[PDB]
Amino acid sequence: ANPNANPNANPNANPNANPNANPNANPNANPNANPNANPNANPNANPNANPNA
Amino acid sequence: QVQLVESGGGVVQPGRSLRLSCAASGFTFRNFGMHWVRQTPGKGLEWVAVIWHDGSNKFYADSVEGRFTISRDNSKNMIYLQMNSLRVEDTAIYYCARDSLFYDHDNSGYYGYWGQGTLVTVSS
Amino acid sequence: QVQLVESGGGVVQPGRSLRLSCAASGFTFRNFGMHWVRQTPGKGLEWVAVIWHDGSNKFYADSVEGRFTISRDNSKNMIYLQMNSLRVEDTAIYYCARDSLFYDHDNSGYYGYWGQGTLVTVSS
Amino acid sequence: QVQLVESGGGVVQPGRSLRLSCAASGFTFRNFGMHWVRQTPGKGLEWVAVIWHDGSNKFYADSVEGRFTISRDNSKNMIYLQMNSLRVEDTAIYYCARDSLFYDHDNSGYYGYWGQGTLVTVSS
Amino acid sequence: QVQLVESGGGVVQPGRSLRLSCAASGFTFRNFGMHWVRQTPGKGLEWVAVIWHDGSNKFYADSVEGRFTISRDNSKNMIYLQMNSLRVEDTAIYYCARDSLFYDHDNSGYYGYWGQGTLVTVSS
Amino acid sequence: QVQLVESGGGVVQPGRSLRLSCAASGFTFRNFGMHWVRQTPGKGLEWVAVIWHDGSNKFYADSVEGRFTISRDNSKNMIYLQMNSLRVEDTAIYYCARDSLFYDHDNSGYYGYWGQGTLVTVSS
Amino acid sequence: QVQLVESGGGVVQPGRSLRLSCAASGFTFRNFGMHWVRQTPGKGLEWVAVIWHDGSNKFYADSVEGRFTISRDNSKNMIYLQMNSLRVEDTAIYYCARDSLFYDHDNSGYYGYWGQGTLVTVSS
Amino acid sequence: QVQLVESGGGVVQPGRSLRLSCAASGFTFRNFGMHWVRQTPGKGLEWVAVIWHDGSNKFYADSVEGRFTISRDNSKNMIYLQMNSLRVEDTAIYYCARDSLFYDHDNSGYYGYWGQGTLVTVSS
Amino acid sequence: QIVMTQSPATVSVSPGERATLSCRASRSVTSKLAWYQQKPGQAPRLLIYGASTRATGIPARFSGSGSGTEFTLTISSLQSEDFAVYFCQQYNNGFTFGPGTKVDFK
Amino acid sequence: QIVMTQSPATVSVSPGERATLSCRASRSVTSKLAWYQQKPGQAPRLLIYGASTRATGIPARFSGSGSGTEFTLTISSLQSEDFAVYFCQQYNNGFTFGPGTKVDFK
Amino acid sequence: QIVMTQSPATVSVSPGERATLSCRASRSVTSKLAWYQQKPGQAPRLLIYGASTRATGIPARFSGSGSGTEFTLTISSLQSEDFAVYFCQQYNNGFTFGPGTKVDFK
Amino acid sequence: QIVMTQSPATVSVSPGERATLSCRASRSVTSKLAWYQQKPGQAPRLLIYGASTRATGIPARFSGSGSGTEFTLTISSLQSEDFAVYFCQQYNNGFTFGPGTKVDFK
Amino acid sequence: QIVMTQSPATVSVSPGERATLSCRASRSVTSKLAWYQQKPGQAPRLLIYGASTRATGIPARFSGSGSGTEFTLTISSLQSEDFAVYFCQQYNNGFTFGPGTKVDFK
Amino acid sequence: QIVMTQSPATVSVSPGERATLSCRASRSVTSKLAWYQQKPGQAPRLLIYGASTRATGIPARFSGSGSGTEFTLTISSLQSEDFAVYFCQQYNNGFTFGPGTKVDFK
Repeated sequence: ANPNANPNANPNANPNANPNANPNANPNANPNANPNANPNANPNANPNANPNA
Repeated sequence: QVQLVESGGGVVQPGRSLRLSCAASGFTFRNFGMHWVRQTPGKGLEWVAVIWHDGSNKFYADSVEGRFTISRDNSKNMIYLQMNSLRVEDTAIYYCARDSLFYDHDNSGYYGYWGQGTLVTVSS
Repeated sequence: QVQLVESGGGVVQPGRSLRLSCAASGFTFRNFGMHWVRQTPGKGLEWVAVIWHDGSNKFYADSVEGRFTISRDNSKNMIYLQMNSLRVEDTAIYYCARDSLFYDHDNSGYYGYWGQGTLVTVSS
Repeated sequence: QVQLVESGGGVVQPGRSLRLSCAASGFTFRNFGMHWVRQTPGKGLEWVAVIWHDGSNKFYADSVEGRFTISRDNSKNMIYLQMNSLRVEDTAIYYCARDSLFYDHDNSGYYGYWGQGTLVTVSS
Repeated sequence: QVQLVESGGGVVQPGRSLRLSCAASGFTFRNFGMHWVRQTPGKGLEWVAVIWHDGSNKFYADSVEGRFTISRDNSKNMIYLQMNSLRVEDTAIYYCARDSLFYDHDNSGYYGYWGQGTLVTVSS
Repeated sequence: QVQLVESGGGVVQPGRSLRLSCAASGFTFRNFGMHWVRQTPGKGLEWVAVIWHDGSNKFYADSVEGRFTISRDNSKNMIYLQMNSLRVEDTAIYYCARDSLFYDHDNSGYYGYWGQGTLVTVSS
Repeated sequence: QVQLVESGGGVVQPGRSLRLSCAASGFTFRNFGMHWVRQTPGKGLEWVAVIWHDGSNKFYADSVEGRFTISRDNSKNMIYLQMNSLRVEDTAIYYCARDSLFYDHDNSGYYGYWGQGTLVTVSS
Repeated sequence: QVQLVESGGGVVQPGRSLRLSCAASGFTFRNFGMHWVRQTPGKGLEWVAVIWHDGSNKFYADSVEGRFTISRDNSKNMIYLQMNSLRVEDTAIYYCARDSLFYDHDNSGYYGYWGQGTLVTVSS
Repeated sequence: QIVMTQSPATVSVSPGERATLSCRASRSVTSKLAWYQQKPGQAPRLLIYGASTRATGIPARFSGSGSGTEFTLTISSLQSEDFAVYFCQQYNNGFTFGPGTKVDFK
Repeated sequence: QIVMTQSPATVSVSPGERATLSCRASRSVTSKLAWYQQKPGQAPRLLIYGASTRATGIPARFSGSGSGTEFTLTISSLQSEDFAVYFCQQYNNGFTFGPGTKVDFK
Repeated sequence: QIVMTQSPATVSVSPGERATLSCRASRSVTSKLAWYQQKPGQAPRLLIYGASTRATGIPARFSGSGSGTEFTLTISSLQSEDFAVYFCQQYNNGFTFGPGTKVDFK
Repeated sequence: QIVMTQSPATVSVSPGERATLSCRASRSVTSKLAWYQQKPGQAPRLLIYGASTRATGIPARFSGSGSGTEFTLTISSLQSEDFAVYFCQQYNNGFTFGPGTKVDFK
Repeated sequence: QIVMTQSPATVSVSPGERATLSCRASRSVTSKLAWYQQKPGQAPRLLIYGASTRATGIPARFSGSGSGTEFTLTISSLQSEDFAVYFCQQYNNGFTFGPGTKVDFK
Repeated sequence: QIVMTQSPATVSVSPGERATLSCRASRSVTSKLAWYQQKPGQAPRLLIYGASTRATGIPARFSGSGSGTEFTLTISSLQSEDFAVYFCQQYNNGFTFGPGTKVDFK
């Protein structure tokens, strides 16, 4: 059988895919998430913070 | 009791913009995708647009591609359809239709619940 | 010692509101998603609702879609189920369940640990 | 009757310092943050600076970074805009703008109430 | 009104790199895949590259394998074609083409909507 | 020089409580998440718990879920492990391990730097 | 310019394991299936293994079935061949060969492009 | 006119302590995060450390983790880098660089404004 | 996409008599086809979905079947309220409707 | 979603004999199917999860198997406390249960 | 930061009609966008804030809508006083204004 | 892949006559073949796609037909604007174009 | 983390022509990549940030493009005052620099 | 979760010879698999992280590889200090270790 990828496949998106939210996704908290702090977070003070009392 | 109430209909001139709003109640809004369906007498029912549950993906029919913009806002349980560059072929009753009766992974794309519909007339 | 206890059961009239509360202990509550399972005699076990670990997502069965509200309070280790527009068909024993014995990314949705159950009956 | 009356306008040659003053009345001055908005014909409205309710924090636009200074005293109900190193790009009307119509946590940063402003022109 | 306009044309020496860009408007860009089509006088139309809707897959012609690179930016509605190691055989007019008139699962790979094209000449 | 030393080991009876401690130095303690690794002869190495950099999330192995508690104090550079309902099969050597050699977003969960280990024996 | 270079060659004793690696450049690696081809003097050219574009299917020759293992990493553009339980019959030059000059659905399985080859000697 | 001037450079022996200072003027110092950049000939530029606007967070590179200490005082608009246990690998030019040209929430971590740099070399 | 045709346009039936409706697709649709009932002045109502599965609250009177390019909607004992126009939709490739077949008094 | 069937409704086995229960799904379920044991007056207890994996504390007596649409649960040598009703659940698409098979004395 | 554009720059409207004003941002703004009205010689006045909420004293004539990167302002039936310039502001990431659009007598 | 040829190279037809353009593929392309029209200085225009289906806006004058390795494009009553060069493309296996056929005044 | 590689190390060109500079990263960087220009004797200057946005004061001669793992820097008509060494930085995951590439007289 | 296995349990390699260790996963762990070295009386030392990347300070002698479900660790020329027990960990799904493979004198 042909082992090469097929360029003649459909490159367009599929609207027939299910638009409804999937309830079978895992609801448990992921322990494999990165526990280290993120250095790439913005170090600059946010001007959009609420300036009122 | 899934109830869909369309609004924003009326009469507009060709080439102008009309915005339809669809209010949904009686179900968890953010878990389902919503459609817009068009009914013109003499041609029958016609599909217009579909939006995903989170609004990530939007698809449109050929006759409305690039002119109609579907959007959703899960915090108000509302469905919007922005109609730009309206033409005389766009006059119809527009139905707000929810996708599927319940979540079935291998069966989706049918409209379990339809709205009352609103009339959009384009002329001079 | 995974212990699940249910409360808030009793007798109600059709069309009224009932609220079930579930207290969970013996595990880290906020790291797991919880379910509600309904046992009707003559029909068997039936699923009702599921809630994510932080309450982000909520999915209901079709039979209870739009009538039941599930919530959780991670600071009190409590799982709640709000029963609005109660009907006769909702008379059963309601089980508080925890999803999975332990976290497996490719295996979730089974109830490792069940509560003792509370009886909710709807009649005149 | 929230009224914002501005002053300190005039003509200043480039490279010199000009000071604007904004007197506010009709509201609790110390409970809100004030803005300066720049209006240039041919460029429109452009944001300049913002100060906190107690004057703890100050933020400036990129074009005025390091040259403009905003100050506020709560005993006289007045804000100031110390503008050093004026350049011919800075000729415009400067508006005194109040943040928000009322205190909302998730909605702040819109200039609910505006003053008439003063004309500040720089040339030789 | 789907309008496709390209740029980045000009004259380059052999062995140098050129980058073509193509701006897309009038349709939902991220729902369709775009091609590049080559036209040389005396040889006719020739296919160059294709990219998926999300840019996951890219397929290039044999004559351009390993030298040309197709890419897309769904946020700016632009299509790019990096053309490294150019050779004299690459003198042609390059068209930005969209795949299919509308979504048909069993019919795709034809270029319904074309752009005007840019001329790329390789010579000393 | 990242140096990790465990403490709090010894001999306790089944059903009693033991508290292990781990002092960290030679790196920014508050920017990394620390683990606990258990080594039982005849079974090998086994994971116990993990804590986030700020202590927001805590995850435990199924064998220790509900009995063990991991905590941290960023102002003292110490990692703690409260062992409640201690049993005979929890007798092992406990290693204080740091996650990752450096911050890589797509690679985390491996123990670059281990402590020397503490011995905890549960028997009568 | 398609270049295939092999490594990991050398001399091993019978019954031991060797790992050959092949580096590919000058083409879209993830769009083609790669082969390993063996050349033993006195026997001729011989095929060893094949791997699909994404590594879904792997087929080995009879003489190497159950002992060799072929894999690939499309993120590093490299082809591997784990040679477990080597025997004296495996002494030969191992080539990294790519399938086909270009994509043709009805014509595939011929080795358009070969690497320089690496020597694996099994002896004591 | 943003000027960043470095100081504290010179020569020191390995295993000692050195302190670098950076003075910032021409912008609001307390509203931006500061960086340090190292340049070794034969390697290029290398990142060292970053400090938040208020100094709440400090992140260091792997090569300098546990030895360098960055700090800031917004009252003096000055930046420090306490460099303990210098090693022969640390001979380079240290740049005091500012993060971002202006505040964009989704674009931060690039150095817009650099200082001329100070030379720190360690030997005997 | 898929061209959907219904035949006949109008069927004449009396109450208590079994009425049938036919739906045809240009290409294969497999088992993804829904039937809708529209009464004058009302929005369409989902009767059948899939190929034969019945929507909740739909009387067992309505029976659908077929797969591929031949789908039928059968009413076992058509009552007085079952007089309306029925639409045929496919959701396998796109979302296309049929022209609609109207049932009327005989 | 998926309609879940079990057969037979009741099995009669003497202690020491082997009891086998069957579970069938309308559509493909792959390897996401759990077995629950409910005693009178008690909550169901998870025996098998996945297709064959055994929950902690469940003796090696219980042995689940099967994949796709055919699933079987085998009790190698049933003792006295293994008399109960066994429910079959699939969690591949939605959360559906089986009617339940009861094990009784012979 | 975020670059705003408005289109059309000017629109010709006779009194009693309906006018539509469009605002588009380069990047997502979620639901933090405001519309201002400025008359010649007058300071801008806040009409709409957030995405659609109307400022106190603003008639129900003014209707705002939109989310993400597309926002729209419509006026139900403009009288003479609704002829002015309108600005689009976002306060989600920084503070940027649009070029401003004018409604002119047709 | 598949080599595409056209015959004849040029056709001479007066306006109002019927002009037939033929196309041949080296190997079978089933029913995946499109026709394009290019005027001097203009981008090609998709007239017929698949084997016979007509792009939106294409007059009924253009009639495409054929399957396998023999394709023809028929222009029933060619007008003044239908003088151009027509290209034959297959997309069943790869993406190849024909040499092109020019329609010229008689 | 992510390792940046630049090719070629040096490029030879005369003033007035177009110079192309390439940057490649081992892993995806989305659209967070900055270019710096360093002349002998002073600190590097930020030319381009994001993926294509130009710093204030940088002439439109400096053009950047690319996303993911392939990035390029193009100068439309390379001038004399700008002969220097150019560095490539990624700030999506960590903070790494490229080895640097040099533009030289031909 | 994921069960780690290593084979053979013990490998006999004289100094100067190449030693290979194997680690196999029940389900795919992509390329998240770390190798550790433990000498008697000492804590394990991280040799390899990811699938092939080497920890800082680890000699280039230790060369690991593999992805999916087949992972190997190769010692190019084992020295006297390379006699220990090596553990295989996966951190793609949970945190599970292997039984450990011991290297002893021949």
